[PDB]
Amino acid sequence: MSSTPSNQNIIPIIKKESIVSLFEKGIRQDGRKLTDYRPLSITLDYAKKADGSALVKLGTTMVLAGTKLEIDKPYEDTPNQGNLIVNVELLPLAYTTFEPGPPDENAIELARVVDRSLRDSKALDLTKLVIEPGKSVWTVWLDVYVLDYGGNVLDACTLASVAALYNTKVYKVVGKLPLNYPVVTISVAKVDKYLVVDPDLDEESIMDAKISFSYTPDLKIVGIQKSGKGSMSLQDIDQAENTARSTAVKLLEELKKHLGI
Amino acid sequence: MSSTPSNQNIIPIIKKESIVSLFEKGIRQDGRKLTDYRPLSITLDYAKKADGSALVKLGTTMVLAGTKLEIDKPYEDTPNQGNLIVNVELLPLAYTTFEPGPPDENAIELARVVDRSLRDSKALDLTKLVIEPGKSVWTVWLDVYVLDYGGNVLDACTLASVAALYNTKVYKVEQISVNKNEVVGKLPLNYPVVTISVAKVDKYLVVDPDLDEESIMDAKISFSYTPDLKIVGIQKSGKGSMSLQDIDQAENTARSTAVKLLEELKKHLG
Amino acid sequence: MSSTPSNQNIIPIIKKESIVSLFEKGIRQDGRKLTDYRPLSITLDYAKKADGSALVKLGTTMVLAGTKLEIDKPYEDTPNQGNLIVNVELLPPDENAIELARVVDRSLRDSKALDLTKLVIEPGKSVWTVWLDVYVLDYGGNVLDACTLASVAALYNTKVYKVVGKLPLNYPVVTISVAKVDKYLVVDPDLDEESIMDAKISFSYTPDLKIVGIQKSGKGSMSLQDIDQAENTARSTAVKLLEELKKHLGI
Amino acid sequence: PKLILDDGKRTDGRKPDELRSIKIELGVLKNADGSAIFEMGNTKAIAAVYGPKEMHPRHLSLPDRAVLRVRYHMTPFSTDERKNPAPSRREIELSKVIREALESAVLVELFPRTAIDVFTEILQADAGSRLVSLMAASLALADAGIPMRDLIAGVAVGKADGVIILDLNETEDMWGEADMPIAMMPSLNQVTLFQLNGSMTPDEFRQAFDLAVKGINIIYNLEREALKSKYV
Amino acid sequence: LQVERPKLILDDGKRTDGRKPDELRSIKIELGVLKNADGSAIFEMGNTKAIAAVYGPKEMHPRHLSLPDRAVLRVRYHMTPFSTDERKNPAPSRREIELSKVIREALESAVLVELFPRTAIDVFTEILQADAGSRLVSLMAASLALADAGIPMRDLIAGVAVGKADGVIILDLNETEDMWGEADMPIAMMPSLNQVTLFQLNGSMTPDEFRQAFDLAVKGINIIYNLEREALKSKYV
Amino acid sequence: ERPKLILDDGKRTDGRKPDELRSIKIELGVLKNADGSAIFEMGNTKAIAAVYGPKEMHPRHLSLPDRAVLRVRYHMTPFSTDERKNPAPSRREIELSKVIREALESAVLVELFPRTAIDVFTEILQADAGSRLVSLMAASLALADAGIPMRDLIAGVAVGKADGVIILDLNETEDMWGEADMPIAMMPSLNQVTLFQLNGSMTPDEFRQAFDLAVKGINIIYNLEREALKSKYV
Amino acid sequence: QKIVLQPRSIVVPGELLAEGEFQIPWSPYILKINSKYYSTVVGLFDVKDTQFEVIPLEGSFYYPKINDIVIGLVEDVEIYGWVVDIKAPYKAYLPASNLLGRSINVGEDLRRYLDVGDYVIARIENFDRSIDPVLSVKGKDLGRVSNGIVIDIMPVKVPRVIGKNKSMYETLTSKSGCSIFVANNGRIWATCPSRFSEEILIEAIRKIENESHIKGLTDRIK
Amino acid sequence: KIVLQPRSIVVPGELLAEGEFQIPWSPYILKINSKYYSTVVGLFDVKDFEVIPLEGSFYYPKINDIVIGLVEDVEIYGWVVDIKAPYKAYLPASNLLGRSINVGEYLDVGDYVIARIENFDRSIDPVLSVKGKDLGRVSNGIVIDIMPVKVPRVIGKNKSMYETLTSKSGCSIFVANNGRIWATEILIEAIRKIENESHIKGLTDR
Repeated sequence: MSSTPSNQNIIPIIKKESIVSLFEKGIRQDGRKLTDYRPLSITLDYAKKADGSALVKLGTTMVLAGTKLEIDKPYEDTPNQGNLIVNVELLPLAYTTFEPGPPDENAIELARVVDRSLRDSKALDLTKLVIEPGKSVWTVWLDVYVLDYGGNVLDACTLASVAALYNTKVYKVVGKLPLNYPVVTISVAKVDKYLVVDPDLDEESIMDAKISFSYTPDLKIVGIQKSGKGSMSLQDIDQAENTARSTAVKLLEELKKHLGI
Repeated sequence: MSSTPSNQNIIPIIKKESIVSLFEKGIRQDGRKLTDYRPLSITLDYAKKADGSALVKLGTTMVLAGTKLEIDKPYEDTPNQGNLIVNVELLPLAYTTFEPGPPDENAIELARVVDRSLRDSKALDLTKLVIEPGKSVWTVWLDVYVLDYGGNVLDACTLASVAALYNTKVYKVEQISVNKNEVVGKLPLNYPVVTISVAKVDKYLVVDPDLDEESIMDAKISFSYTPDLKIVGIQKSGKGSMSLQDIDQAENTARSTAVKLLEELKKHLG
Repeated sequence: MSSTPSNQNIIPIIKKESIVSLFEKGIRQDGRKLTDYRPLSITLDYAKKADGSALVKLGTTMVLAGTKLEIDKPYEDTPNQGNLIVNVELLPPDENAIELARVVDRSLRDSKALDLTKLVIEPGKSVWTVWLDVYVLDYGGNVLDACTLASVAALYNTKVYKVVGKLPLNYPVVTISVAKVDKYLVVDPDLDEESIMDAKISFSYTPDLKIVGIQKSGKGSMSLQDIDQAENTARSTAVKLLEELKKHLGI
Repeated sequence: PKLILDDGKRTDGRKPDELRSIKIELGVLKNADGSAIFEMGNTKAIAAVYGPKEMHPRHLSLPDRAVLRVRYHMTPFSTDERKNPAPSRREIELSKVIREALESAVLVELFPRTAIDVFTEILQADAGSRLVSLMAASLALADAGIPMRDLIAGVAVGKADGVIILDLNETEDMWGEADMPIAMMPSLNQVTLFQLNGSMTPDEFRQAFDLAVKGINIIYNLEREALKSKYV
Repeated sequence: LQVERPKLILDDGKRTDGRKPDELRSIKIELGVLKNADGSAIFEMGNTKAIAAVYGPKEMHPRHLSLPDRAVLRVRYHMTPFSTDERKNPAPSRREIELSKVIREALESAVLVELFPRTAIDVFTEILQADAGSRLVSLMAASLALADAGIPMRDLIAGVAVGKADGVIILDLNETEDMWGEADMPIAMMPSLNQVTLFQLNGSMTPDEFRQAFDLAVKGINIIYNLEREALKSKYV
Repeated sequence: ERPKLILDDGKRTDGRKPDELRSIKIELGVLKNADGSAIFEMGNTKAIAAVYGPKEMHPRHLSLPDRAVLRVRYHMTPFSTDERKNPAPSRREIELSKVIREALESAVLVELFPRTAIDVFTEILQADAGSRLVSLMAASLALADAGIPMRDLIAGVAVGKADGVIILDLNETEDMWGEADMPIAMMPSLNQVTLFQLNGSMTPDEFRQAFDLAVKGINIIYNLEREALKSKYV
Repeated sequence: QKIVLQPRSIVVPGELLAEGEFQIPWSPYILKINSKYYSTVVGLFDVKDTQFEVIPLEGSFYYPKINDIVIGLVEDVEIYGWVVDIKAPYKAYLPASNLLGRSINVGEDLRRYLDVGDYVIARIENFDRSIDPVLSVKGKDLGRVSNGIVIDIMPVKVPRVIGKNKSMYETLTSKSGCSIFVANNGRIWATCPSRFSEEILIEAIRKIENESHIKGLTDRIK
Repeated sequence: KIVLQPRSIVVPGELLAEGEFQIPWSPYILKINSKYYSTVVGLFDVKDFEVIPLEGSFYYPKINDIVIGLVEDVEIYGWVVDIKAPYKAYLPASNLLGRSINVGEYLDVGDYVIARIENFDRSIDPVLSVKGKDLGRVSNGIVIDIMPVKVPRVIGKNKSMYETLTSKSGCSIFVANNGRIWATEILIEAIRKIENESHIKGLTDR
């Protein structure tokens, strides 16, 4: 069943003993500060057969998200909304140890966390996707494909997700999606006694835990997810959201610049 | 998974040798020449609860295919046509390393190769198969069950597939729902289709390869023919490769055999 | 595929021989007779969001069953009756779960204990579907009997809606399992008894003491006489079991 | 439907104590340590055995006896309506019931840490499949020379219009009152498979019990001789 | 969500089930209910009910799935088909696969797994009645079952879901609140060590509302933690 | 309705002559956590391959005593087609993964790494007929980009038949509405055919004509492959 | 009590052989419950002196008895030896040190002495209940096989192919075309010259399998 | 007998020379009958012909080589070591000590080790020995991973580069056959520049 992962990513001791000495002076191994996000690239309309797509390079993490729209029935559960279906996959190509087949647990979590931060944020207004009430409705299939696991894949997933939705052109061409505003997810990792923003692969293999905070432009908290074997203090969570929110200002702006605002 | 098969049963490093010198002299170990098929047999209506069926015994390969017709919706992807669904299963029963469950890879390949050769030859049409357009249609389920893996299973699958479709008795739609007592008539069949597999073993081309020959071959190529000797499907199989001339000549040897095969098939069904 | 169970947990050869000596005086380790059932308990309306539920404690076997009613369409095969679907789950579907579900369903369905024809709202159109989910929370041996006691109890506890009232239930059904251990027949075998037994056979009875379901289980075999006698012991016990069940159901 | 016509004969012209026609054929598959085909009127089954071999995962094996791996599977064209080839709830049940039947006959103690595989396909179904499947299995194991206490012979005894009957046909299974599959090791008089589906009185139970045993002994002779057409 | 109501905080500062914004639902705990289980517990929060079973440290079935220095936790979260209002398919959903992971990781920091290398500790939970807070009720039942199994742990795990209904910060959400409210923030922790074990938010809150709800959960957790310690205590000597 | 595939001058729907290839784009080393990687474009068909170089097999009884095990996968993203495709591996994807593996089985020198596994994974980001070949070629280049010894690069084209007209490198319109579709792949320097399939219908003579047209289309792609790997910095 | 019910009959599983007590040793082919004796296999009931037994007419698997001489097939080359198929329920293992006569040196087996696919003649040096069969290639004419053809048979007809007082040995070792080494394994190793009047002798070892029950056989062979 | 190229860039399948040469066995050259082909993206050369691989991120073990490995697992009888190979290496506990184990649970999961491949062939995984000079547990600096192909390139060419990397920054960087150098500021960088600019000569610089 849901088991402790078996194998595993063995980070060297000396590459962990020295990573902490770098933190002591407020700098990380790639050169960036404890609060710095990795370099962000967004290529809209990469997948040409998708209704809307984004290829996000965040550090060495590469994520591709594509949208596919269809006309379906609204469920027995409110017939005054469209549909949003998020499918995240870690391909046997992204990381050495990864295997083929159905979504895995991390894959399902990534999908579910991105789904919630899109749906509950009212980032995408589903009520406007109704063609005729209780009858025909737009179904938004969002498929997120992680192509290179370089750490902090949740944040890269959200960036590609929002970007793909903004790049989506609806047909029968009519217009873009009924999107209210962009949403960003900021992950803060508790490494030793340090809080670190946008952790990479090595940092993810040495961290106690990580917590992810999702923000709308009004700097309103719209999603929280804690991950990892380890635990955090109340003061760690309190401070992690402070660190997360200050970064959300910067991140929403570089996101807009890339999304053509 | 799609991995290199981790089972060979290990063919003896010396068995391969004896089959290679029995060659050259241009003969095999079951006494046939390099262009001969194994003894064939087809039993129509073997499985009495199928709409149509055939038990094919090709050498020591044994295959059984049955048909089952049902009235369904078509797709709104083109809807003046009926359906063909092919399911081949290499049964745990047929060989020691076979295990039960979902169709395997070889199973799926055999099913798809047979499906293409029936659908693209237009041998089964269709024709037809509409009872009323965009509303109701015949769905043909063809289930091909390999009972004994004796080598060259693809060709045996095709013979049983075609023979079973020819054995199919259709029934009356009467408003709506089917019946039984009123057997309407046969399937919309334009013509029979045969598949001939030629295996490259060492430096020789070998028609209808058996199990021992399949275990030592570099690769095999399968040619599908209609009665007008028109090529209607090709599939290459195996770890190894063939030269352009190997394929060129493989198709010549396959076509000469297609004439012999189509007439033995016809005797078995009219 | 369907393989001989690999995880065995091993039975001490000295333990079995002490259990056999207690049989030799017609008593068991828990103190009961060779024909006695274990202490039974039935708590109706345990799972509150079920249409009807029953928490059954039989010895150290615990079984919970809940019902859920929906309006579906009757199948092509006879549209003049409702639906019963039984799903059993061992909670530590496996093979035993599927078997248990299938044996519970047959003895409920064939006994005509729950009349399906009366579940029709309008013929060939809308019909009542009864979902029966049985959840074995503690495998203490003789789970089949505890599954049937839970199922019937939950059906009798079920309230239908537009609240209207109970299901079209004709009568209760019990199942009695008789294990052949060494050279003895044992009623309501517990965990240790199931681990040392050759085989068990289960008999389902309606209030006639009429046989309405039989199932044999286990690696080993029984003689013809063993079966003949096992049903005779099973039937005598059915009288005792039906009346304790009715007391629990409020008749 | 009327099942026992007013004259004392069945829908297919049989007396209440008569068996359907039977055909048994040994060694039909070449790549199979043992095989057999079993016909019981309109029910057709084929079994294959792959002799004691090594277990694939080590921990799924037993330190002191062989593991039996039995399969019951119905072809998609063996029924009147197309049957889904993916194993149904019925097939999973019957695979276990047939395995447990054979667990008491196959001398598993002789091959510890190994696996014996027995696979059966139903090419035609018409009630009795589970017994035909089991009898095909038994004979296939013998066609492989795997030591066994005794062959397993079996019939489904039953009840139609109050009339206790031997070897049910399809009409009898789906419209009769009771259906009682019984299989046993006839020479050791040990019952190997026993199920009831429907309804019977304690007296009717014991009457049909006796009818099955004599129906069993007839099929048992047909099994022994079928394996004896070696040449004797 | 409809777009203006139904009423969540009523007409005097009282909720749809009669609670003040800072009141817990009724709690019922019962230990060692299953006899063929190394540890077991039933947990009830208002209308939410869960039962957990533990199978003490044991050998792993396939070798390579085990860890050389610590125990493997095998945790399952499942809802019975009759625990919801509409019959729920008993095949594991995407919701159940996610929660099983989230509950496992919660327990990963409490259970002293370094004590039993190369072993497996199994923890199975069933939701018998669902009315919001199930993931937390399930996790607490797991914690209590583990204690009922005598498996060493750093501390028990107590948890509550704080939230927001009509701009009002509320403690321990019911089904109506989870469905029609603005926020749902499950928090669980090890109260004696002041270490957060599980932390999720679904919906929307302001940075300040976050910290006020954060405070309300901590005092709600301290009450639940007291009830847990004393539930295990009865065995009075 | 079936469109006219061949005008009316001997040109195609897209504008090509019967013997012209679509535009080819190749890019090496696009992924960072992968021993080898490549992107291959054939007109509108786009594919990405990653290789994970020789490594230890997870279960011992799935490895081979004398050679490496190839693990090859063909998979289409849900947004590669016009109608969304279910990401679960279809029957088409299971067939092509086997056919692509076996094509690589005669090129990859597996005898050099007994008891190991070589993993190759391909993703189709855009489909427009030829996907299985574009997949296979991306795979071939990725293995080279990883330094795993191979007999020869694999180049491939789908040769076919449209309006009685034998054509080279079919587009989507041509695969869907034409008479024949024949994907051929080979190791061009060793003159050994590695993948050979036909879907549709052809006369024995049209078979040998297309055969020849494929070989010269292959040799063109072969040089585009060679030079793409050869853009050293010389 | 002591009655035998059969003369020299073809016997099936579950068939009654005898009543009461005899002094027979344990056999896999005969099961005794209390006082009745039954056949467990489809075989041949034979009575000799006070004793009786069942020669099995079927059996494609080989069952190991210590110090038997089998011809096996190298499936896997281990670090400290070879894994070998000997038609048993269990795969055999030939130690490397047994073959070399010494421990393996630092950089030896590519395969060299035996490879995946090589035939081997070896004796079962050690076997039982707790272990899988261990082999030895030490005796005369043991070790790797380097030509001829290997003929597989049902291991249960091995005694019949050699015949009574090793006589079906030399009636087949001398119309041909030997040495025909009938291994206890159900595998014989033939070494005919021979091109290509041939040792389709192979069909004669087939005719033995078809009629082991028919007598006297050793003369019907011609 | 004829050779086709001086020393150009060579691709897999590219014809090198034809006929009767001999010519020992290389994994980078395949010869069927008379024709010789390159099997890798490499560099053609001759002397007394050969292909020097320009690509290859794995290390192929040769007996006697000195590698820097990473301990992945600790067994009851020894240690499992990663050495960038298709095969995992094994360091016997006996070799590390003085020849036996009082059964006790010593370096752990993630410790870098310098060792020599004592034994290796086609039927075994590489066996390591920690006996010789400077061989042991690495406890400091950093391990820079590079393509096992560029090992000889990081040095020269008459030991030239080795003195140039050292006469600008830090100290005794050890170039193991493994494609891994143990350093003792940052250099990742220039060994990432000679790492990627390797194709272009004459070497260097700065």
